[PDB]
Amino acid sequence: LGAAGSTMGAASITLTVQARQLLSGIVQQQSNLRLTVWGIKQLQARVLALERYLKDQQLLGIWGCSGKLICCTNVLWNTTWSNKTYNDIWDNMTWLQWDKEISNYTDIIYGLIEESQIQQEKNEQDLLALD
Amino acid sequence: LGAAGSTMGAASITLTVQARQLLSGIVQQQSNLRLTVWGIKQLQARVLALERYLKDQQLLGIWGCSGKLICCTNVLWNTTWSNKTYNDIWDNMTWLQWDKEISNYTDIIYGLIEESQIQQEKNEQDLLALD
Amino acid sequence: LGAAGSTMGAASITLTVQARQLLSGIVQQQSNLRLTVWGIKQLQARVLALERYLKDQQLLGIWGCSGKLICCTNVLWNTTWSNKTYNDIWDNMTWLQWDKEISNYTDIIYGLIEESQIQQEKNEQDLLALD
Amino acid sequence: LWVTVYYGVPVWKDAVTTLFCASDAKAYSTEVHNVWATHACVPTDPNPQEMPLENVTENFNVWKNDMVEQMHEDIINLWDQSLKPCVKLTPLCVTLNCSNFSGEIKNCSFNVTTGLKDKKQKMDALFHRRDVVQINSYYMLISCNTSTMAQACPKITFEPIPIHYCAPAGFAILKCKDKGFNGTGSCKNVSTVQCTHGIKPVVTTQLLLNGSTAEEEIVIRSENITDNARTIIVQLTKPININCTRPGNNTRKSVRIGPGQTFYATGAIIGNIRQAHCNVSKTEWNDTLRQVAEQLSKHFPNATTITFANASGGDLEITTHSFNCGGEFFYCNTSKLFSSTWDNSNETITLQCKIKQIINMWQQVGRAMYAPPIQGEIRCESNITGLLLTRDGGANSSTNETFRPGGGDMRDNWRSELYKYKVVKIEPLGVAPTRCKRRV
Amino acid sequence: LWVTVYYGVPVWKDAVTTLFCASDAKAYSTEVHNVWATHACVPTDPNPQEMPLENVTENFNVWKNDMVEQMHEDIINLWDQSLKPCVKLTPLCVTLNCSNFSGEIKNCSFNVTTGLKDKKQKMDALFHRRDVVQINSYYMLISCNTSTMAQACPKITFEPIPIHYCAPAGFAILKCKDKGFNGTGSCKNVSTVQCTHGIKPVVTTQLLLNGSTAEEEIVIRSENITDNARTIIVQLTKPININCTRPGNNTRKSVRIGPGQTFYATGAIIGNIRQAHCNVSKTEWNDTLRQVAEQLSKHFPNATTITFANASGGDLEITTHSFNCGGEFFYCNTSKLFSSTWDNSNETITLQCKIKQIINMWQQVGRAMYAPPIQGEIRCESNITGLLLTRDGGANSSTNETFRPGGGDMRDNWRSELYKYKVVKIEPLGVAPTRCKRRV
Ligand SMILES: *[C@@H]1O[C@H](CO)[C@@H](O[C@@H]2O[C@H](CO)[C@@H](O[C@@H]3O[C@H](CO[C@H]4O[C@H](CO[C@H]5O[C@H](CO)[C@@H](O)[C@H](O)[C@@H]5O)[C@@H](O)[C@H](O)[C@@H]4O)[C@@H](O)[C@H](O[C@H]4O[C@H](CO)[C@@H](O)[C@H](O)[C@@H]4O)[C@@H]3O)[C@H](O)[C@H]2NC(C)=O)[C@H](O)[C@H]1NC(C)=O
Ligand SMILES: *[C@@H]1O[C@H](CO)[C@@H](O[C@@H]2O[C@H](CO)[C@@H](O[C@@H]3O[C@H](CO[C@H]4O[C@H](CO[C@H]5O[C@H](CO)[C@@H](O)[C@H](O)[C@@H]5O)[C@@H](O)[C@H](O)[C@@H]4O)[C@@H](O)[C@H](O[C@H]4O[C@H](CO)[C@@H](O)[C@H](O)[C@@H]4O)[C@@H]3O)[C@H](O)[C@H]2NC(C)=O)[C@H](O)[C@H]1NC(C)=O
Ligand SMILES: *[C@@H]1O[C@H](CO)[C@@H](O)[C@H](O)[C@H]1NC(C)=O
Ligand SMILES: *[C@@H]1O[C@H](CO)[C@@H](O)[C@H](O)[C@H]1NC(C)=O
Ligand SMILES: *[C@@H]1O[C@H](CO)[C@@H](O)[C@H](O)[C@H]1NC(C)=O
Ligand SMILES: *[C@@H]1O[C@H](CO)[C@@H](O)[C@H](O)[C@H]1NC(C)=O
Ligand SMILES: *[C@@H]1O[C@H](CO)[C@@H](O)[C@H](O)[C@H]1NC(C)=O
Ligand SMILES: *[C@@H]1O[C@H](CO)[C@@H](O)[C@H](O)[C@H]1NC(C)=O
Ligand SMILES: *[C@@H]1O[C@H](CO)[C@@H](O)[C@H](O)[C@H]1NC(C)=O
Ligand SMILES: *[C@@H]1O[C@H](CO)[C@@H](O)[C@H](O)[C@H]1NC(C)=O
Ligand SMILES: *[C@@H]1O[C@H](CO)[C@@H](O)[C@H](O)[C@H]1NC(C)=O
Ligand SMILES: *[C@@H]1O[C@H](CO)[C@@H](O)[C@H](O)[C@H]1NC(C)=O
Ligand SMILES: *[C@@H]1O[C@H](CO)[C@@H](O)[C@H](O)[C@H]1NC(C)=O
Ligand SMILES: *[C@@H]1O[C@H](CO)[C@@H](O)[C@H](O)[C@H]1NC(C)=O
Ligand SMILES: *[C@@H]1O[C@H](CO)[C@@H](O)[C@H](O)[C@H]1NC(C)=O
Ligand SMILES: *[C@@H]1O[C@H](CO)[C@@H](O)[C@H](O)[C@H]1NC(C)=O
Ligand SMILES: *[C@@H]1O[C@H](CO)[C@@H](O)[C@H](O)[C@H]1NC(C)=O
Ligand SMILES: *[C@@H]1O[C@H](CO)[C@@H](O)[C@H](O)[C@H]1NC(C)=O
Ligand SMILES: *[C@@H]1O[C@H](CO)[C@@H](O)[C@H](O)[C@H]1NC(C)=O
Ligand SMILES: *[C@@H]1O[C@H](CO)[C@@H](O)[C@H](O)[C@H]1NC(C)=O
Ligand SMILES: *[C@@H]1O[C@H](CO)[C@@H](O)[C@H](O)[C@H]1NC(C)=O
Ligand SMILES: *[C@@H]1O[C@H](CO)[C@@H](O)[C@H](O)[C@H]1NC(C)=O
Ligand SMILES: *[C@@H]1O[C@H](CO)[C@@H](O)[C@H](O)[C@H]1NC(C)=O
Ligand SMILES: *[C@@H]1O[C@H](CO)[C@@H](O)[C@H](O)[C@H]1NC(C)=O
Ligand SMILES: *[C@@H]1O[C@H](CO)[C@@H](O)[C@H](O)[C@H]1NC(C)=O
Ligand SMILES: *[C@@H]1O[C@H](CO)[C@@H](O)[C@H](O)[C@H]1NC(C)=O
Ligand SMILES: *[C@@H]1O[C@H](CO)[C@@H](O)[C@H](O)[C@H]1NC(C)=O
Ligand SMILES: *[C@@H]1O[C@H](CO)[C@@H](O)[C@H](O)[C@H]1NC(C)=O
Ligand SMILES: *[C@@H]1O[C@H](CO)[C@@H](O)[C@H](O)[C@H]1NC(C)=O
Ligand SMILES: *[C@@H]1O[C@H](CO)[C@@H](O)[C@H](O)[C@H]1NC(C)=O
Ligand SMILES: *[C@@H]1O[C@H](CO)[C@@H](O)[C@H](O)[C@H]1NC(C)=O
Ligand SMILES: *[C@@H]1O[C@H](CO)[C@@H](O)[C@H](O)[C@H]1NC(C)=O
Ligand SMILES: *[C@@H]1O[C@H](CO)[C@@H](O)[C@H](O)[C@H]1NC(C)=O
Ligand SMILES: *[C@@H]1O[C@H](CO)[C@@H](O)[C@H](O)[C@H]1NC(C)=O
Ligand SMILES: *[C@@H]1O[C@H](CO)[C@@H](O)[C@H](O)[C@H]1NC(C)=O
Ligand SMILES: *[C@@H]1O[C@H](CO)[C@@H](O)[C@H](O)[C@H]1NC(C)=O
Ligand SMILES: *[C@@H]1O[C@H](CO)[C@@H](O)[C@H](O)[C@H]1NC(C)=O
Repeated sequence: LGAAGSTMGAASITLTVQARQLLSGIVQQQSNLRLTVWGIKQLQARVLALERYLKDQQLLGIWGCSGKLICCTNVLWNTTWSNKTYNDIWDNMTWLQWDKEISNYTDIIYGLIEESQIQQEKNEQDLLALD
Repeated sequence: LGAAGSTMGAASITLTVQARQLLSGIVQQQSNLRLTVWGIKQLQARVLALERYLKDQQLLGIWGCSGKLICCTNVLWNTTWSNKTYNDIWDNMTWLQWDKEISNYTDIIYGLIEESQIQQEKNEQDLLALD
Repeated sequence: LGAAGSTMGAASITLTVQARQLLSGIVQQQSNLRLTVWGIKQLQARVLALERYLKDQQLLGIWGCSGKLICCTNVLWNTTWSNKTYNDIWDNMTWLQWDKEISNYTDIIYGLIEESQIQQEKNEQDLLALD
Repeated sequence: LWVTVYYGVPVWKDAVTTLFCASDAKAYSTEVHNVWATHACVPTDPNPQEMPLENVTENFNVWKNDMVEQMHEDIINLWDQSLKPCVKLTPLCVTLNCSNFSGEIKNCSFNVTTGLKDKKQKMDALFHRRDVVQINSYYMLISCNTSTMAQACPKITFEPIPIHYCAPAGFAILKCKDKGFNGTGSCKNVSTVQCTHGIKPVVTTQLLLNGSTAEEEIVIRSENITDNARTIIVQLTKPININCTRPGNNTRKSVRIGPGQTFYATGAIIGNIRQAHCNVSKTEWNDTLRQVAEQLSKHFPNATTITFANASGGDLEITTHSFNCGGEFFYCNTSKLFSSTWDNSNETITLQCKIKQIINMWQQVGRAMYAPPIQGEIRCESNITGLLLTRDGGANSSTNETFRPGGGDMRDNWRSELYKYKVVKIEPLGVAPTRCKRRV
Repeated sequence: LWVTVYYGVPVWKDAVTTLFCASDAKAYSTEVHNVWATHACVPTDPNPQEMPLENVTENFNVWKNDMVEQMHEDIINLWDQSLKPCVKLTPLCVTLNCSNFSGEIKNCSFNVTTGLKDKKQKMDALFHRRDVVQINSYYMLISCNTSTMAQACPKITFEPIPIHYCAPAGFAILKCKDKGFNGTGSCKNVSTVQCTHGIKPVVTTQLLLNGSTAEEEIVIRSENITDNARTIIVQLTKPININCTRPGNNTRKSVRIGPGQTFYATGAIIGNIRQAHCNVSKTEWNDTLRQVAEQLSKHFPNATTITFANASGGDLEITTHSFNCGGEFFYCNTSKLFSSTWDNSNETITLQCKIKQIINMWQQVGRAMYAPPIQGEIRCESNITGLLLTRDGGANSSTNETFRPGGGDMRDNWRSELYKYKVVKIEPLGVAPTRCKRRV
């Protein structure tokens, strides 16, 4: 999380860092080697840390971005999702204040992402190779 | 599950739909924010929903189909696994009655799938690049 | 685990075998269909079997080897990590006695693996396509 | 203009999850099973990785941090897990024909049950005046008509142990390293950690013992200063050395109201009949109190007056200093500390302390715990770090200002260690437009 | 020279995880709820896949295998889960005006409580001499001044059931198939399994019943032979046929010390007044003992002497053979078995056995269990497979050698079934240099 205050272009240089401390909680406690409050608290926390990871990898999967941390898509960026340029976004703003500016339309984009491409592109792709 | 009653060709156009409601149970209950019956029931159910997902992705992995939802293989379709054509299967039958017709030989096919290719193709592939 | 005593070249021909009995514990017990000692013991064991799997796939992901069981990298093998040849390693030694010989430097290699390539190669790769 | 996915963006939101324990594993093969560490607490990390965060402007909130409630819930739960299996003091509410001991303490005589049921036990014991009340005169334990009394096992200790509350992956603990940090609001220096530092569950009222130490100036934190109903909590920068001693050389006697139900009481003590007390260096106390008056004048007019008075009314925990000391519960007359007057411009003081064996803390009607006696003279020492003050309220404004000690809630003690902590959940899904596009 | 990753390499390390149960599901719709199987144990695999491992040289350690401790913990836990909800025998420690029965067994008279509280119950019962002690003379149950007595439910059985302890994925159970296998050290023939075989939790002292059978020669296993403090455990290769019978046709009487608290005692028995006993074929015993003397001479000089004597001192479990038999606990006089002398070169024997209803096994001060009576004459048979011997220690070396039966710990019984097992964790991350390299 070192680049949490850097520009989006600068921050985009350490995505492995955010990737590490999101899935592995088993180095810190693979077991701790029983109805105590601590046992239930620990177990529910360990499940949640991988439960959240599997939701995001699930979204990347159904969007055809399973293998990659950075994937480009075909959906257009509608300018109503704020008018800016490449440099005004990637070299002067941080991902925090960016996520706040685009948090309004994240749902609409997700709906287009799953339908417009990976479901039209793939369905036409299945009908093309399945011929 | 909208295309559950459509033809296999028609149904094959919405595999993301079956993919979504199989892995993410954490939108419905990432936590619910303690020995009650409901706590144990919830936790065991949440684990099972990702436990089943990891079994199927595991099979696709050891079959060399990890990244894709649709993969083609090298194993021949033995005609004893029922005699039909492409159109009699994909444009007139649903996946339900199809899975019932082929449920008899799913095990044999899985054994050939893991051995015949992804273990002969990959082992010869390791001996070819490792030279 | 059939090739556990074979040479590394011979053993490298059955990685699916070690891959199978590492992730799926849900065929043996998807549920067992409640505060007994056996319920907690079972649940913690089932979580741990997929918890360990997700740690290793996590490391392969942040090293850019997500989709593959065998991946080649760019980091040099420093000869201080023992001096041997291809044949003295792959056709006369087993993975067990090999892992014992290299267990000393596994940490250093992991640090170089995540930084030297997948973080320099990918960051320069992001700056090249993001241009 | 094309949407692009970036998994693992440094973006988070405000939420709360199921935290858990983390304490260094001490074998303690001779004496184990303290309530907080239990049979197993998760071990800590050998190297506490503390990563600073630059250009991070975030508002902390201690008075609304739900971690304080979750800790307060886990404490009461951990206590209840240690009171159920031990002896249920129901074969003890008998008529106590007490005689004045050779006045607090009473020498009583009563009839109990032996290992047999029909065979009764004619025995004696010794308790404090706040343990029984009359109905010579006949006495009965105070909690016999309210809450179920149950003796705690003599093996489980009550000594506080540091707890490092953590958070799983996907969640993070933000630490504000601001020295001059008002309790809430923005913090210029925010850092992130996976676990907190050593926090002792110091079950105490008014005087906070063995707590955290502020930096530079004595920090003053209150949810609302102009509201007298809100309890003001302070955090000192210089730890004092307070000493409480029970100079009574008590003895433990073991009766058998079984089967299996063993009861340890107080027998004929040795040494001297010396009541409980504590010591406070008058010089350092007066020196520390003057710094308090110099810090209280920052929320009041420049030329004013600060008046200190003892406790008004309420229970003996609200009026006297409640705390633990080697197993016994001490309650001290803090009237000699709070009786001064301060304008704009080498001996020690002692406080009369009382000991109670039947505790009813948190005011849970229905359940009760008995403190087993402790052998030998007890001597405890601590560092007082915080205080729970309270205004008087309705009066002519800016005339005089009076401050009295309070203790309306026990959660205020957990606020003294969680003022610079905050749990946030990581949102790694990032969407940003780039000139890049996918294939066909 | 380039580093390469190989996920899934046959590499493992020594560790331990949370094992669990595995037992075949028997409906038992008429009588269910034995303590070990509980309401649910995980089912087994229909085909036990046992994969052998070639060229695998690994050292096993039974005396340091933590699986024995984890089993011993789960056993005591499973027992406690079956003793809490049943009747707490506290309305039973009354004065017992006992008369000598028409001497062990006593015909007692006492006053209890009925369904009402003020209405008391004038009733009788029958127990053994080791159940009550005096204070005619008046008696009291022995454990009424020590541990809380609590009757077990008459529905939960105590018959052992085979348990197949497993290990989750990422962990494996290694089985050493060496016939002539010393307890610890390297093993030429190592195999891997996911679960163990049928292991009965045979709660017994000295004589091991219904245990595993060694191969070829009778295996001798001891942590240290020259240390008399270490208990030596043996594993036979030929199972014997031992028969224990309680020829007393007892009857069960149901009193009501309720509400809900029902108590089943022993009434006027039928048949004959015949004490408990066991049978041992003197020919096979003498034949088996001779093979023991021929195996003991492998850890001693060639021309020596082996002396057998009865138990020295200790509790009645250390001196007599403790074991279960249809619900009742039997304790036999094993003095007639251990009284022989052996140099270098068709009837049956009987042993006087006693029955105890109030058990205090594992020496847990505070808790106790009562064995409910069993109707009809009891007859049990088993195969003795192991023995817990003990030297006398300090004496002139290599003169004579004396061996006495011991039973200092119950974990020694679990060692008899876990001597060829070992848990290891799989490390699938492999790094090896190849001439291969990635792209740019
Ligand atoms: C704020 O913080 C301060 C400081 O942290 C707290 O002060 C603590 O108070 C508690 C009581 O509330 C004390 O606990 C007691 O400690 C005694 C001393 O413990 C040590 O010594 C014991 C005896 O050993 C002595 O002899 C040997 C050999 O001659 C010497 O080397 C050694 O130094 C001693 O002089 C040891 O047995 C023990 O393990 C420690 O090493 C104990 O006497 C006492 O009980 C003992 O006996 C019990 C009966 O068997 C047993 O159950 C205990 O485990 C223990 O053995 C008790 O533990 C702390 O010692 C004291 N200091 C610290 C650093 O914790 C203060 O209480 C706190 N404020 C509040 C409100 O909590
Ligand atoms: C070492 O191993 C040996 C062998 O494994 C152990 O020997 C076992 O000892 C235990 C006692 O400790 C015995 O348990 C008892 O079994 C009795 C027999 O069980 C069967 O028969 C019952 C009656 O059926 C009879 O009649 C029918 C019809 O005529 C016949 O077909 C049948 O063969 C019988 O002749 C059945 O009810 C029962 O289900 C079995 O089929 C039982 O009589 C006894 O209790 C019965 O009644 C109870 C009261 O309702 C009930 O709760 C029980 O469930 C049961 O029904 C009790 O169970 C074992 O039988 C005996 N053998 C085996 C193979 O286990 C030895 O104990 C062990 N050593 C140690 C130290 O444990
Ligand atoms: C914080 O901002 C300053 C200037 O605004 C910049 O120099 C510095 O690199 C920033 N820190 C981070 C971590 O981005
Ligand atoms: C960067 O952001 C600030 C604040 O929005 C703005 O004032 C400034 O003009 C921006 N500069 C560039 C080069 O985009
Ligand atoms: C978010 O969008 C909604 C409608 O899409 C609009 O009403 C709302 O004002 C927007 N919020 C902001 C902060 O722009
Ligand atoms: C159901 O069948 C009818 C005709 O057989 C068809 O028109 C319709 O599309 C089918 N529905 C689905 C969901 O496939
Ligand atoms: C489709 O299925 C039905 C039922 O099996 C069959 O009668 C029909 O002939 C099929 N039609 C085609 C075109 O395959
Ligand atoms: C399934 O296959 C088995 C043998 O492979 C055969 O005996 C059985 O009849 C088949 N079932 C059906 C419904 O065809
Ligand atoms: C064991 O070693 C022998 C010779 O050393 C070899 O022939 C055999 O294949 C090896 N077994 C395995 C499983 O590698
Ligand atoms: C294989 O290993 C053995 C033991 O290290 C060694 O003696 C032998 O020379 C090696 N042979 C080859 C061909 O590498
Ligand atoms: C492992 O490496 C360390 C330093 O890197 C060295 O001190 C140690 O001796 C090495 N161990 C072996 C077995 O070579
Ligand atoms: C209580 O004690 C007093 C003083 O010994 C005695 O006179 C009186 O009889 C006692 N009463 C009872 C009920 O024991
Ligand atoms: C206890 O009981 C006896 C007789 O039952 C009586 O003499 C004695 O005074 C009682 N003790 C008390 C303290 O009441
Ligand atoms: C119990 O008795 C005391 C003194 O007799 C009294 O103060 C208290 O109120 C009583 N408890 C209740 C619940 O009334
Ligand atoms: C934050 O830290 C810097 C140096 O580490 C210091 O100069 C600054 O005063 C700190 N901020 C506050 C509010 O104390
Ligand atoms: C502390 O002071 C800051 C600024 O002076 C203010 O924003 C904040 O609300 C204050 N906190 C409290 C609890 O009064
Ligand atoms: C504190 O409470 C008083 C009422 O007694 C109110 O007037 C004042 O606004 C409150 N302060 C804050 C910061 O809300
Ligand atoms: C207290 O009362 C008991 C009653 O028998 C008596 O023996 C004892 O001497 C009295 N005093 C003390 C200090 O125990
Ligand atoms: C408390 O006791 C310690 C140890 O004797 C001493 O150093 C300290 O000055 C004492 N403080 C007071 C206030 O008595
Ligand atoms: C002690 O208190 C008095 C009264 O306010 C004050 O004048 C004096 O300076 C104080 N001395 C110290 C050492 O604090
Ligand atoms: C507080 O002090 C006053 C006199 O200074 C006294 O009357 C009152 O009882 C004291 N209160 C307590 C709780 O000691
Ligand atoms: C506390 O002390 C003050 C003065 O030292 C005294 O007036 C008051 O009565 C005391 N309180 C108690 C409960 O002893
Ligand atoms: C308490 O009394 C015992 C017995 O006389 C003595 O050994 C011990 O030193 C005494 N302890 C204190 C603190 O007076
Ligand atoms: C109290 O403070 C002193 C000096 O600041 C320190 O040495 C001691 O460890 C502190 N005690 C506790 C319990 O923190
Ligand atoms: C005990 O039994 C004997 C023999 O019947 C009788 O004489 C005696 O009175 C009895 N005692 C009691 C207390 O019941
Ligand atoms: C039971 O009580 C009655 C009267 O209460 C008495 O006569 C009888 O002897 C008692 N029984 C025993 C065994 O003591
Ligand atoms: C209970 O009584 C028996 C016999 O009276 C005695 O042997 C035993 O030691 C007593 N229990 C305890 C804990 O002293
Ligand atoms: C291992 O097995 C082989 C054949 O399966 C046998 O020849 C050999 O003696 C066995 N090893 C031992 C130590 O018994
Ligand atoms: C068993 O014998 C082997 C070799 O004779 C030895 O290595 C091992 O330590 C022995 N085990 C014990 C428990 O003595
Ligand atoms: C067994 O204990 C004796 C001491 O009685 C010691 O001399 C011997 O070395 C021990 N044996 C082993 C194998 O450690
Ligand atoms: C035992 O004592 C009871 C007491 O009433 C009597 O009825 C019975 O006959 C005696 N004998 C037997 C064998 O129960
Ligand atoms: C035990 O009983 C069985 C069944 O009658 C019999 O076969 C066996 O010989 C007996 N053994 C002994 C030692 O009595
Ligand atoms: C019985 O024991 C005697 C005494 O050692 C021995 O001479 C004889 O051979 C034994 N017989 C059998 C059948 O074991
Ligand atoms: C052991 O035997 C001797 C005589 O052979 C006897 O005196 C002693 O009581 C016996 N011990 C036991 C526990 O039976
Ligand atoms: C056991 O038997 C021996 C001889 O058969 C005898 O000397 C001893 O007293 C008996 N022990 C008991 C407890 O009956
Ligand atoms: C026990 O007694 C009953 C009643 O007479 C009889 O039916 C049964 O057969 C007897 N059983 C034995 C083993 O003597
Ligand atoms: C005892 O051994 C015999 C023959 O070896 C066998 O038939 C029987 O099943 C065994 N009994 C048990 C309980 O294992």
